[PDB]
Amino acid sequence: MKIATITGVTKSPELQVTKAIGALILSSDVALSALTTEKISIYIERGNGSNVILANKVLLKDFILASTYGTENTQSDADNAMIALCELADEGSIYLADKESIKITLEDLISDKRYDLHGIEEPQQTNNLFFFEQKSVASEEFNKKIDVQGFDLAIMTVDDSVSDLSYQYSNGQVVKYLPFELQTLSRDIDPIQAVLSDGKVVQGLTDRLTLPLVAVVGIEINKSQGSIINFVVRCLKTV
Amino acid sequence: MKIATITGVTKSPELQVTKAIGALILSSDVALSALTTEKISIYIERGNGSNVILANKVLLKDFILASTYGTENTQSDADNAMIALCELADEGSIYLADKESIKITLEDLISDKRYDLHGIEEPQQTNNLFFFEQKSVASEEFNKKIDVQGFDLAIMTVDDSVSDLSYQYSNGQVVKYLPFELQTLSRDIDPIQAVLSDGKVVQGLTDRLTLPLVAVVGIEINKSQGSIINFVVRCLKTV
Amino acid sequence: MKIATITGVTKSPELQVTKAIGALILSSDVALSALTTEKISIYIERGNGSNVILANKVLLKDFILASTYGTENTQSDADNAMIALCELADEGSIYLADKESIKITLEDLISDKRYDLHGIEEPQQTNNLFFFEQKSVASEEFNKKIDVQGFDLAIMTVDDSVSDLSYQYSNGQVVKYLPFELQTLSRDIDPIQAVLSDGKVVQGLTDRLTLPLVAVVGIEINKSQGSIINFVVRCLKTV
Repeated sequence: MKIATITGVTKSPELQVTKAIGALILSSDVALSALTTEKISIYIERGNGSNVILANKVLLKDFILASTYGTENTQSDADNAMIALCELADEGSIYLADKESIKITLEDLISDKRYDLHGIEEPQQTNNLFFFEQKSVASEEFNKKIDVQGFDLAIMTVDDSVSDLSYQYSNGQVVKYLPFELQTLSRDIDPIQAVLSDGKVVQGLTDRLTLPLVAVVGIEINKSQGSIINFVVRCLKTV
Repeated sequence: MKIATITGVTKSPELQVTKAIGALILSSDVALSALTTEKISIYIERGNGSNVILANKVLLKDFILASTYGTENTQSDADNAMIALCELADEGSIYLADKESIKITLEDLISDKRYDLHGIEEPQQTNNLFFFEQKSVASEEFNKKIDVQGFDLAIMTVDDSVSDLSYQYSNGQVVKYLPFELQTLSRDIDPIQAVLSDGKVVQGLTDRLTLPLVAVVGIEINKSQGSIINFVVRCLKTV
Repeated sequence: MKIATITGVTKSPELQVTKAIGALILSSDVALSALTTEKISIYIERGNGSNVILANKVLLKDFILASTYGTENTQSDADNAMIALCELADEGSIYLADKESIKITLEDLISDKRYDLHGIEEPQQTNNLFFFEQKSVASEEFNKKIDVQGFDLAIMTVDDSVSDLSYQYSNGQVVKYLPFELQTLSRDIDPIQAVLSDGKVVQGLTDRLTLPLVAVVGIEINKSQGSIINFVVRCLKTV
């Protein structure tokens, strides 16, 4: 189904979906590397109760890269220069109750650009949903320790001020990596990140790095002053 | 082994193979998108009995796209601009009886083009074979219902007159899709469809769409007048 | 960790590693197809005992292609035109004893080129290691029979003088292939071999061919005079 087509206005209206969907399709005429500040927010609202927030002002690039990791990748077309498919459930669709509805909003758009939303529904229903969280490391701190237990993927902002990044595994061993080593390990699993319209392919962005977290309980980052490091994590859980 | 090399003549002679092969290799100097009307027909002939028809005047593009879906894709070379490998069995080769032989013919070729056939045989033998069937929707009908039970793949002609396409699953649920949604779902599984000689890659043809049918028993197509829609289906069965 | 950066000198010093690593990272500013005669040698030395040789003057191209076969492939970057990851163990790292150390050396380099080595370590430890062996067919012999039992991959030098290559399977069946058929079968499993910096991709080298050996005990090569054929084989075994 078709949800909305946004152009001209810098902010999108709160779009309400009553049909149980399972995935979202983002289409735009700008390249993946051209996204600067577009943000998305998706949440399921109940009736006489409290809302459930899956994404709260998450960057469009991070949202796209957190759902197209693996065999699949963001594609292109003659009309749309960027098409991405993002999963919201594990293997089915969201099971809506008597008074639930999905609500999607977009923030910080561009006046002379177009963005189209599509919904994908499948017969299977499931309760496992994806939750997105954000973590920040300031430009003044030297060493920062963060907890990533229970997560399976992460996206980190790439900068030249980052020196070392050390994992903490479930068995207690600690392994330290360089940014180049982390990038090589990331590209070892997913060689192609996106395909352009003319035919060229890109293996990754120049400012975002995807880290697959398997049996990782903590990450310690050592860097210097100058930039703020952003981490976006995704988890799967039952509501 | 080498079967035949055809050039100059618009029709190929009936080529007979007595060795138990397991796959076919098509090589040509034209691009995959440049194929217009080439047709192929493959059938196994018995002795004192009736023949078995696996492909009966199937389009070359459909035959190529129905066998190179997934991890593999059609490749290129310095000499040949299109190389494709098509499987005829499940995991082995055709078990020929006392008087069986394979026969392959080509129709509607081009005078100034070259087409080379190769055969691939493997030690394992199997009885499961692939059968190709064709279905048509006329340019006058608005809504058409077809049955695709027992099939695992389909190829549909792409046109701008198609409005909606609805699946019927084994559990009874009916889901309707748009052509754009179907194309996105198709490209989600197989990102790259072919690789050109210069280095560029193409994610799909401009007039053919591949649909993986899993637990699908019927397809209902709603469109307008103007074009004829062609469906090519492939099934696996024991003879 | 960082091992060494070599430039200006035609030979690299014997580099000693005391930390238990699990993989090697090769980075260079030359393209993969531009490698001509660079050779590598890696061996683990004990204390009061005999050394263990895993690679003894193996060509850089063969070493790279014998470890990047499958989903992964050699990548590129803005600074480095060739980045490759080569595994030395099965799923862990080498378990060093009380007096063991890894030693890596490079031979036949280029004066105006740069080569950087990196080490990758993971918490898991294992005893299964990879061993590389070389076989040669002279330019005078017509038919040569070689044994490849126990191996899972091979890399053969590509030349126009090779006529036929016949496998011998575990069940006794013998299947003969042409170089074109072998290349098509090789590209069927791994479509993309490397990705260039500008965006183009290459599906394989013009002088090296990768053969996946599954349940193969012998290979018989029939050719003519004119060139020397080189085979590089890799095996997994416990020390």
